[PDB]
Amino acid sequence: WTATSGSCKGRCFELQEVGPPDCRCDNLCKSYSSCCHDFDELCLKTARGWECTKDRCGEVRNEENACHCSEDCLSRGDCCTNYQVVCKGESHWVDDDCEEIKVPECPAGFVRPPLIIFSVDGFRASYMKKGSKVMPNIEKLRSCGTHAPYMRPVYPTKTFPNLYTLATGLYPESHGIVGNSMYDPVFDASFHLRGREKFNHRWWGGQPLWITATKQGVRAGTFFWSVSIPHERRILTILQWLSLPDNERPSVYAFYSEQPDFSGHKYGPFGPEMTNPLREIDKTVGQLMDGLKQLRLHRCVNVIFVGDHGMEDVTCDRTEFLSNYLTNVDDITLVPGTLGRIRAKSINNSKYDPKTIIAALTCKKPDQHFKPYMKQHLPKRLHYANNRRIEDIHLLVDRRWHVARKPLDVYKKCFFQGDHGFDNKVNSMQTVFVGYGPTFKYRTKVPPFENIELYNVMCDLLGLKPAPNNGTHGSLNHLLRTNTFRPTMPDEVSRPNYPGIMYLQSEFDLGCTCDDKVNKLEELNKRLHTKGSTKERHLLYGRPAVLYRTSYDILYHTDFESGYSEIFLMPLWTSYTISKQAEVSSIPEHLTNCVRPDVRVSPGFSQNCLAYKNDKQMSYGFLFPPYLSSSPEAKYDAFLVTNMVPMYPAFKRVWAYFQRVLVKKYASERNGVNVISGPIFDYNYDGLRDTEDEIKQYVEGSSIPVPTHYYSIITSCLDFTQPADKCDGPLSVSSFILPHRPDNDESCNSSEDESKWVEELMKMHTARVRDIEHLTGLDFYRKTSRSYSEILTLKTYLHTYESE
Ligand SMILES: *[C@@H]1O[C@H](CO)[C@@H](O[C@@H]2O[C@H](CO)[C@@H](O[C@@H]3O[C@H](CO[C@H]4O[C@H](CO)[C@@H](O)[C@H](O[C@H]5O[C@H](CO)[C@@H](O)[C@H](O)[C@@H]5O[C@H]5O[C@H](CO)[C@@H](O)[C@H](O)[C@@H]5O)[C@@H]4O)[C@@H](O)[C@H](O[C@H]4O[C@H](CO)[C@@H](O)[C@H](O)[C@@H]4O[C@H]4O[C@H](CO)[C@@H](O)[C@H](O)[C@@H]4O)[C@@H]3O)[C@H](O)[C@H]2NC(C)=O)[C@H](O)[C@H]1NC(C)=O
Ligand SMILES: O=C(c1cc(OCC2CCOCC2)nc(C2CC2)c1)N1CC[C@@H]2CN(C(=O)N3CCc4c(O)noc4C3)C[C@@H]2CC1
Ligand SMILES: [Ca+2]
Ligand SMILES: [Cl-]
Ligand SMILES: [K+]
Ligand code: NA
Ligand SMILES: [Zn+2]
Repeated sequence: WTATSGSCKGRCFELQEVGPPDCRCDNLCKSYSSCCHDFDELCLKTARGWECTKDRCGEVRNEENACHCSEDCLSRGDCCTNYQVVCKGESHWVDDDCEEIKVPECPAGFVRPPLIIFSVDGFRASYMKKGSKVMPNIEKLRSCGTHAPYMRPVYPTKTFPNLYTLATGLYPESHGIVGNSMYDPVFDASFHLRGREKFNHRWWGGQPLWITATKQGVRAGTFFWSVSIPHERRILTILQWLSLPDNERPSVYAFYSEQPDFSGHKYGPFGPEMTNPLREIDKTVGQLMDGLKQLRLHRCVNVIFVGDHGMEDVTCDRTEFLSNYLTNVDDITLVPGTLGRIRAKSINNSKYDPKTIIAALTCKKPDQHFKPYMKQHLPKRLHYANNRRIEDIHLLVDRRWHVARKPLDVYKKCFFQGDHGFDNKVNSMQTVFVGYGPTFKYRTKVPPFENIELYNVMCDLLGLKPAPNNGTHGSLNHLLRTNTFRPTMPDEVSRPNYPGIMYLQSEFDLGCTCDDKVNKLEELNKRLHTKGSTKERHLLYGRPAVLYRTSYDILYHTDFESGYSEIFLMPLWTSYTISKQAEVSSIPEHLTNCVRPDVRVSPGFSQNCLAYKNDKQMSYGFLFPPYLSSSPEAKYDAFLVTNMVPMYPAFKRVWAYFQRVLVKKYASERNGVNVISGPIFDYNYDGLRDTEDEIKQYVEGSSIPVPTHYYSIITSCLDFTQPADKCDGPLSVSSFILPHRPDNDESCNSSEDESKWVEELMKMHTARVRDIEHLTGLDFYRKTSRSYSEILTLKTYLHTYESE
């Protein structure tokens, strides 16, 4: 209810939203059915089109016109965008050579370059190249400004999660918009595209850019447009606000285009009907730039051209049906499509069982086009678990596919040829980024990056301090000519101890046994290895900093260095370099079940073999792999109890293959590698290092905590003609966070040889170094010759394993 009796005279696209029941004249009024009676007439004028003509030139103003071609239009700020071109012999912005914008070239009384954020729904990354012929305005922004070959969306790659990630710099799990569709069990409410509930404020967490701006005294232009306001009118309105007096003019503006997503759904990402929507978007950008140029603002404003996700080929026939797997189909609720989320239809049904549902959904058909997960077992890179709105059971759907509950759903609810929502590493889900203006670099291509990063940069562009977020601030400094953010390294909280030899062998009663009984040339030599004489070789980038309060030791050895935790009874990290020439050897049998006391570490701070013997499910592995020891004598070090970690037999198959085969392979392909491995404990799946009291599982009868995951960080020279250990320039990294699981149900091929499936598993759980920092509270690459910004970029890098 509004007294829709009031008027919109001199209120058209008012910047503050007014309190019902007085009627509203803002760009959002329709979506709340609250516009004044006269809104359409006053604010949505259409008369005479969107363009001047030779004969409308110098005309007498007629207020009914959509836009003006009279002399005064300029001062008034309401000409058609093509006025100067038609009436004053000016050229279109697209037809001008580009010229470096070294400084903001702004009208007097602008305190900062304005930022215009132009967002295009479903604009797949490859459109920049594949549609380059029909998008000349966008092509000029791209090639003249700063661009990435693509931008990585967040999962799920849907419109609401991604737009709200752009606004906030947060993962969906933190900002709370975890899908286009959602059930919040605490509110007992549902969120849907259709309806009122989505307008309620309790859905939207974090602090979006417009709120950050207001709180800090930067005026923001209402970001949101009622769907039936046509594009031309959005543009003109923005150009209007830009002519406002200094004290009322917004500094930041948003345009949203429903295209090309809307057509891409109907016709597929590359349907022949896709050319026109791309031409129309380019024309809109052309109108913006021509209008900016008319106001002499085209070398003053920073423009960001950004998509929320791409678009994949998806059809009705590529549907998997849960009713083909589950006998109990009507006792579950499915959130369907390009992802699945399952819960109990009724939480009074105590006979519902997630374990049995997971099992009936696992590896059932030879080419199953979805894989079920407990949310906490999803790839950590997705950051999709720590929200009560995310169901315990998740289905990751193959690209090109849909999951539905029953066939009735798919034909009693083909229509569509395109969809999106899949895993965010999927090529067809990648979207765009272009930045153009005084603050962005000129003719510069930057590497791909993730959209969680942009919030920080839009804050930089506006001189705002960002609210706490998931971007890594400074990792996108290389996009910017100035306004860079110069972060310092987090300070180390705990300093390590460096223990010497303090214990006698016979003080250890651990049930551990080792067959190990054997000069001065090589007795001084082992001692210097233990003092750290090869640390320079195996610790290339400094030791990681521990960013929390704890008690740990640095342990030096011939082949590897480790930071051993006295609290968790194992290393936090283990570091070693494997050169291109290194050789794999086997574990001798006088050594197979050997575990040796470490005479630098008390019995009390050590694991014991007995607990592994008692624990019928749990076994153990090693962080530094004995396969890769440098000499028979060094190989004993690999068997120290301080190199030992708890491992399920199922997981050891994974680990042994990685250590025995893949590490050498990466050293061959990359010209040496540096490896840092270690355990992760994330029992509450928040993406953050657990404290000791969060640990849910210990090796039977002991205090040895069981990791949920195992990481490795594999670094080399980007220029691979130099060995990892003598690298003159930038670095190259890949990492993983492997789930530590008692079975291999995740890999449907796992009863075959590891060469068939282990590597694919690792690819799926590829990670950013930054993900591993959050999960461990360590800070890596402390001592390089590289700039800190270049290091933040490296730490945010993700090796996706998709082709070109
Ligand atoms: C991505 O970046 C983000 C942003 O930096 C990171 O998320 C932050 O992580 C912090 C560490 O976990 C977290 O800090 C906690 O905040 C609690 C108070 O928080 C409120 O106020 C803030 C500030 O404005 C607000 O933003 C929060 O908003 C959340 O809550 C509502 C949902 O109800 C949503 O609208 C919103 O979307 C957001 O939800 C998300 O966050 C929460 C956790 O805050 C999740 O549970 C949700 O699922 C969702 O993901 C809040 O309204 C504060 O109480 C916490 O402190 C407890 O724990 C410590 C123990 O050491 C103690 O010091 C405190 O006293 C307190 O303990 C007591 O209560 C305990 C819990 O109730 C209880 O167990 C004890 O017995 C104690 O008595 C804590 O400081 C911060 O809020 C979020 N922020 C956001 C926006 O998400 C994120 O980690 C990054 N991700 C990665 C991978 O890096
Ligand atoms: O005004 C907006 C809009 C803008 C915007 O910007 C944020 C900027 C942040 C700064 O940086 C850049 C962005 N944030 C939001 C919300 C996140 C706050 C909304 N919208 C877009 C969304 C909905 C979907 N839509 C629809 O039909 N689809 C429903 C969902 C969907 C899907 O997933 N595929 O097709 C569809 C079709 C109707 C409505 C259109 C108008
Ligand atoms: Ca945790
Ligand atoms: Cl969804
Ligand atoms: K065992
Ligand atoms: Na399997
Ligand atoms: Zn869509």
